[PDB]
Amino acid sequence: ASLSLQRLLEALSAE
Amino acid sequence: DIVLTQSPASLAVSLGQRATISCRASKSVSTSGYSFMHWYQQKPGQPPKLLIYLASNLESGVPARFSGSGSGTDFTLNIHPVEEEDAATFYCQHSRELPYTFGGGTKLEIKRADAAPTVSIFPPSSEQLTSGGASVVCFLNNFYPKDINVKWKIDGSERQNGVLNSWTDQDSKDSTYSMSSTLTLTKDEYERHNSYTCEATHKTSTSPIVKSFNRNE
Amino acid sequence: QVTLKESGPGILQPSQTLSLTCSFSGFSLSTSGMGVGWIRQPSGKGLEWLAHIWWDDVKRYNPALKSRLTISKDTSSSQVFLKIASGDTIDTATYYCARIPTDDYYALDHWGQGASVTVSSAKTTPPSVYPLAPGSAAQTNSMVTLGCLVKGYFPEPVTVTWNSGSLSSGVHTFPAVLQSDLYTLSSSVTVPSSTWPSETVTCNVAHPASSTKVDKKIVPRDC
Repeated sequence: ASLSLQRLLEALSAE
Repeated sequence: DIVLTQSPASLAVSLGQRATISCRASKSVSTSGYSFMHWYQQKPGQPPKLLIYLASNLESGVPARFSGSGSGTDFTLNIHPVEEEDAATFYCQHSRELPYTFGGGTKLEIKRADAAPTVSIFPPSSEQLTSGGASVVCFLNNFYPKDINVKWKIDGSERQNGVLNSWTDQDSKDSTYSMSSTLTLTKDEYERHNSYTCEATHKTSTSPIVKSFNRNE
Repeated sequence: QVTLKESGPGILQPSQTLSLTCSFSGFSLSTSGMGVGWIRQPSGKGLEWLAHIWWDDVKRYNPALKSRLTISKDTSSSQVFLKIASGDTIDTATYYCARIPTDDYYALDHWGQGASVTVSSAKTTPPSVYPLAPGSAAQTNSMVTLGCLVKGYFPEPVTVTWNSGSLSSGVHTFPAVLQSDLYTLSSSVTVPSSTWPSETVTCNVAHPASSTKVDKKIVPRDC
């Protein structure tokens, strides 16, 4: 539902 | 992990003038139209307050004397003109990637006219003497600048043991500092000498400010 | 409307589990974009992002202590819970909860007033407050300074007022300092000299950690 760049960048960098 | 380095660590600016604070990031915190940098003002005894989001967006309710600039690795917050209530610590924060980190912070001293301390001395309470303690307190109030020297003397001689000092954060209204010097010892040890004097030397002082309690009255 | 308030132990036993609660109103953690996060600040040190939870229950943790972190939300009661296992001295700090208002950027727009967490083997000790009056052999005056000496207590915080908050201006509450394993704190108030003792000057000293509130009326020494 309109995924933001912020939460994407977060997901990509998450552990 | 992105490390944010703030420059300078401390900054002293006069009312109406310009405070500039750098934040350098070990990696670019900017990509694809977004600069993921944020600025907070933390006043003593309060949580941080958001001033700027995404580098240059003035958070609603915050005056435009706070401007944010920068892109990639090098970011800049300007307080211009500075005011009395800017006697705070300022942090940058990135949300580029996990882990999210803040800079070590930048404390802004508001420069004001020199002020001499008001020195007030107090003898141990009746209540404290009952428990067998003896604390002679010395308040040095509403002085500027920060730097102050307190020399204690128990009947002519300076005592290095049992002296605890404490500075206030810069008052965000009058821009002065304050300081308590407490001289703590045993009630028996207190009841050897009778002359207690509290010497205060400040930049403004041409001679010290001496404050004494005659135990004899 | 938008308020967040932290509640937590105050003092903790090394190796015991630190448990923090963030109650909030003015917004709902099921609103799209909304999130709540925990930041902690040690004494005189900087800020550190611990964890956060988004409106859709996506959680993130600081890798450095991811071993020890657990976060959750009760959207119904408008509360967020953080637990930090194997609590140790260096976890001694002010723990803030703050809101993330949108999906679009992770900044923290509203913060709670903080929740001072100490973790130490030391015993929860209440303060002895002593009144500070000039003493018989005084001076000309014009203005007069009184004070309260808050001594031999643990842990922080102590909260000092005068006349139950009525007497706010011309006050200086000095930061606490730790001689042995007991905090010593002083506070000054400066009154027009004419007003004391004709008008009563009372210092109020609450130490929630020890469940203690002490009123101390400042009265001339006489003798």
